[PDB]
Amino acid sequence: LDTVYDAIVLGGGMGGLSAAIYLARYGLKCLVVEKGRGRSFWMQDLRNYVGLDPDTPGRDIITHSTQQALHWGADLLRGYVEDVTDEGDTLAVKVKVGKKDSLYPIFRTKYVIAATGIIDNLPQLEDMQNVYDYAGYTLHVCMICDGFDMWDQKAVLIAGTEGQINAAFVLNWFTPYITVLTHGLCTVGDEMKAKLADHGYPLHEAAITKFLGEDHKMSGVELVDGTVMEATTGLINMGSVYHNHYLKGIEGLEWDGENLVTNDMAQTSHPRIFALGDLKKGLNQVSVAVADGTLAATQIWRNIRRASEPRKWIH
Amino acid sequence: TVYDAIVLGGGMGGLSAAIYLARYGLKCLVVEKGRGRSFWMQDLRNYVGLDPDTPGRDIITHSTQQALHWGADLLRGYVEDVTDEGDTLAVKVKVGKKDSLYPIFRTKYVIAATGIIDNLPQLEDMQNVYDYAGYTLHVCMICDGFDMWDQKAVLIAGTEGQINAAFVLNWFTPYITVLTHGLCTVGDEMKAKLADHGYPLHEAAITKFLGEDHKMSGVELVDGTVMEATTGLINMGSVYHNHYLKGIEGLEWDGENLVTNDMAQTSHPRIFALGDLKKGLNQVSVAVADGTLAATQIWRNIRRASEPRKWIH
Ligand SMILES: Cc1cc2nc3c(=O)[nH]c(=O)nc-3n(C[C@H](O)[C@H](O)[C@H](O)COP(=O)(O)OP(=O)(O)OC[C@H]3O[C@@H](n4cnc5c(N)ncnc54)[C@H](O)[C@@H]3O)c2cc1C
Ligand SMILES: Cc1cc2nc3c(=O)[nH]c(=O)nc-3n(C[C@H](O)[C@H](O)[C@H](O)COP(=O)(O)OP(=O)(O)OC[C@H]3O[C@@H](n4cnc5c(N)ncnc54)[C@H](O)[C@@H]3O)c2cc1C
Ligand SMILES: Cc1cc2nc3c(=O)[nH]c(=O)nc-3n(C[C@H](O)[C@H](O)[C@H](O)COP(=O)(O)OP(=O)(O)OC[C@H]3O[C@@H](n4cnc5c(N)ncnc54)[C@H](O)[C@@H]3O)c2cc1C
Ligand SMILES: Cc1cc2nc3c(=O)[nH]c(=O)nc-3n(C[C@H](O)[C@H](O)[C@H](O)COP(=O)(O)OP(=O)(O)OC[C@H]3O[C@@H](n4cnc5c(N)ncnc54)[C@H](O)[C@@H]3O)c2cc1C
Repeated sequence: LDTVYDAIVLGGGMGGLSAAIYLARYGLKCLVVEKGRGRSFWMQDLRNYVGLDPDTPGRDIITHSTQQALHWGADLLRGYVEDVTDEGDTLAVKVKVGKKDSLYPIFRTKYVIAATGIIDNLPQLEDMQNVYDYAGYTLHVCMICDGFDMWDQKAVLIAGTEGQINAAFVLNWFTPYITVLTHGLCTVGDEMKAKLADHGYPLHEAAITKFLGEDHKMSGVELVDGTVMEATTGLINMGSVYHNHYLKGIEGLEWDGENLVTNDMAQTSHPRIFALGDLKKGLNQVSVAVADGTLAATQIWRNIRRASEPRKWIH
Repeated sequence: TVYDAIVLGGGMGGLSAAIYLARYGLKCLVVEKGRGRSFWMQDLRNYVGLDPDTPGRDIITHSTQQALHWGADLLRGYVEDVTDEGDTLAVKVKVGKKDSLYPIFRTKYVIAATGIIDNLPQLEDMQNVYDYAGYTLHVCMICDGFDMWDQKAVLIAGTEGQINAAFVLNWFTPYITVLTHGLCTVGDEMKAKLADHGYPLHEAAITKFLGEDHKMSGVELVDGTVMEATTGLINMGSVYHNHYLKGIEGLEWDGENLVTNDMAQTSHPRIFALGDLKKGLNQVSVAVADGTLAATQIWRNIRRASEPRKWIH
């Protein structure tokens, strides 16, 4: 009944587990809520993170850091965050527990760390397994992450909107051999079609029917209109769904598009809510998310420490 | 002939920057002197993905190999000076310890990632300190506070500002004894505050750390004082490895730290600063992320000034 957590970490991914590790090692009472199978879970090769081999899967990191978090004293709840509500001095966090016959317990806490990230939109094919066979292997979702591994390859840019097609003029740094596929989504305007033609990047607007290859290595793409092309890699640039629905009930949050605006310690405009990694305005990388968790946990500790009574040595 | 970026220091922040720079297709040089602060870290306690007993030296070997794998160049040397040539910077490196040469490299950008090194109490034989420093004698409260919880500890602090750490360390344990190691006499006001909190104060120089297998058991002072303690925190300041910036104009400082923006960029346009050199928390995670942001800003600068790569048909 009375039990109030010092902080509840929403999402047990890269940024969340870092925050959880620090929170527990600051002697604070914290809870991690993880639904499972998040974005980092679909990462097959973490390419650019100090200390880890460049073929480490995200799932192995999640397993490692979850055990570490528990080892230091964090609590873990496997469930789905539904809503966060403001009770003034504390926040209330409702969690869906159980996929079938679910229970919706409510937890109270001094602080919330929003670390639930995003999930990339994928092209909808008749059988999504054809996409999963390559997505995260040779079909990439993050240019910073895998650009080097695409160098001078024949690539496809899968982009739904005119703003998403503009990535071709950054991706060309890594390879000029870009073919744009709209997957039959928004029609391309004349001004953009002329720019692509001026750069030499072919454009195909027919819906994609199948990705060709074997052993997770792309070899080509086929469209509904019979078009067939050769390509050994690609970039998905179709936007993302943001895992921030539980914040509907919170007032006073400041946004930059779909991203939360945070200060240097990853604090939102709401004094008791922090936001990490892919949810916040800034670069979307593992290293950046882990550091956000470090700073958020440290700011929370500083708040709680400075409001507590000094621990004196009684003689 | 001209590097896209030169990374000064091949530690936590520098090797991250080098990894990203190389994977951005940029020509970058890492200058590493060897045996830095992270080299003396025995257990990285709080870093996502790594076991909490991982030594810093093992990380350096791993990430240096990765940096080289992606195409970064490595020079084993000592950065001596950085000069501003306008469109580029010149970086002089001492190569060779006994018979040295001073080659000069030019670059569009410099990443200052040479960190700091903690001051240690000077004993007759420094090995007595090294036996415990980084094991049970800590230099970073955030790093090892949890591992000190409710233990009898010593705070080794030279100045009144350094003694003030006792009023943050008390969060982890109230059983703090302050040792000034005979460096600065403590004022009456601070003596009264320590007494009110119950933290004993000893001002005599330390002679020996007691214990076995890197596990502290006590401390002995020159005046014969002996005490029991299983851990401690060194708070005697640090030497900053930023001497090579003496000639540069337009840099902003906060104390000994360089002031940087969100992409770890210093007030000078072509100089970035990472990790322990910059104002902010001193952690591995923070340093690694700084290297990510610096490398990404440099790439954006160079990319946006380059000509688009077109597909010729
Ligand atoms: C590069 C990449 C590769 C991918 N590869 C694959 C793949 O190979 N196979 C695959 O399946 N997917 C893959 N995905 C993910 C896929 O695209 C979909 O996003 C995913 O299948 C959605 O899962 P879901 O429908 O369960 O949605 P979720 O949002 O995970 O769940 C939907 C609902 O389930 C309930 N729920 C979820 N978790 C819990 C819980 N712990 N407790 C209680 N209730 C819960 C909630 O009501 C929730 O709203 C990949 C994604 C990417 C970006
Ligand atoms: C294929 C692929 C490869 C990549 N490669 C790299 C790389 O090489 N280098 C790099 O820096 N970055 C890479 N990234 C991106 C990187 O994974 C993200 O930037 C990083 O994971 C962000 O961390 P985060 O903690 O913000 O989000 P995540 O790590 O995704 O963590 C969020 C967690 O929250 C959980 N969650 C979501 N909603 C709810 C809810 N309602 N309730 C409870 N839990 C919830 C999710 O299941 C997930 O586990 C890659 C991404 C992909 C898809
Ligand atoms: C917690 C902790 C534990 C420690 N434990 C130990 C220990 O167990 N053993 C130990 O020895 N030290 C240890 N140290 C480090 C110690 O305190 C001193 O900082 C160290 O001995 C200084 O080395 P140095 O005199 O070579 O100084 P440096 O600054 O490393 O070198 C001094 C000079 O050498 C030249 N030089 C250095 N490197 C190069 C190069 N690659 N090429 C050309 N010239 C170069 C330059 O002119 C430079 O100015 C520890 C430090 C800490 C914080
Ligand atoms: C004993 C100990 C335990 C620690 N434990 C933790 C922990 O558990 N968690 C945590 O987050 N942090 C810990 N830290 C702190 C952590 O090591 C630093 O925050 C981190 O190393 C900062 O990275 P950096 O790249 O800024 O500095 P460094 O990692 O020190 O990198 C700087 C590099 O520059 C080189 N260099 C210096 N001067 C020159 C020059 N003139 N020319 C060429 N090269 C030069 C150095 O040799 C070094 O390799 C610990 C520190 C110590 C001493």
